[PDB]
Amino acid sequence: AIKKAHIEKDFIAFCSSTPDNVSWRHPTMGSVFIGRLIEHMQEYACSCDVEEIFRKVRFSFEQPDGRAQMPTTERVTLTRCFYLFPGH
Amino acid sequence: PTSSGSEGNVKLCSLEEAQRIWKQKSAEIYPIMDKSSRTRLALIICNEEFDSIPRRTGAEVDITGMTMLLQNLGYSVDVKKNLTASDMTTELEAFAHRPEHKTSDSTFLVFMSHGIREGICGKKHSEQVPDILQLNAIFNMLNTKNCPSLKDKPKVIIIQACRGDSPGVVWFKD
Ligand SMILES: CC(C)(C)[C@H](NC(=O)c1ccc(N)c(Cl)c1)C(=O)N1CCC[C@H]1C(=O)N[C@H](C=O)CC(=O)O
Repeated sequence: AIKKAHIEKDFIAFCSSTPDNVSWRHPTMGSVFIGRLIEHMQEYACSCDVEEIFRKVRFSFEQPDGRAQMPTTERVTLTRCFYLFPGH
Repeated sequence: PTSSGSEGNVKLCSLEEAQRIWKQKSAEIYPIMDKSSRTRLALIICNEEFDSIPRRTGAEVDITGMTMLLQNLGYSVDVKKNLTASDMTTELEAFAHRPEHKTSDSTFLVFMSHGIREGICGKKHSEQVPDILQLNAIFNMLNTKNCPSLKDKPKVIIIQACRGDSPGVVWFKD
């Protein structure tokens, strides 16, 4: 028998800046957002769900530094917490 | 405490803390498939060398870091480089068709390129002839209609790209 499912569900997108605005990349050290996301995933994947980790990344950008940017999560249809349970 | 394992520098979730999390709001956590049999996939699309846009030097550091991180988290990582928007669409449709998603619990997609307000720049982009991939197309290609194998499973999209030319700041008096 056929059943209906939501056509769009269980998505989260995380962008490196807010609309209209630049993101920064260091020519030898890589993109600031990417490096910060990796650090936060490494530190917090064990204890926080992905939405909370993205919030912490956002918080880490909160004070500008001459190269300001604010990561933005977009189009979120996660219905549950996504824990990565690193090691399992 | 060693980074020698498959998880590298990612701090591990102890099975103490795991069942602590898994019992506090179990009805509201995405289920994880058995580690011995699951086939998680991730896709990284990175454009560093462009026909008419300056090269994104440092991009290789981003590729290395995200590839190792996603592997550390349990994903088999496909890395594709210097694609047009059409090439990106073709790669995403192929990724949506991968049989491993059936025996996976989740996926990550990472896009790293120049960007404008409208979306992500393909290899051949110029303001004369734009070569843009919209975020809306990415969602459509991975949704339940076009990627039924990922129905009910978290799909995480990471985008490193400018969204315009503005500095993102305003002055205020201290
Ligand atoms: C790489 C660069 C020399 C061009 C420059 N970076 C620095 O001047 C710098 C100097 C010291 C530092 N500690 C850090 Cl962190 C950075 C930079 O990034 N930009 C210049 C303006 C907009 C923005 C940019 O090009 N955004 C791309 C948008 O599409 C995002 C992408 O390509 O990923």
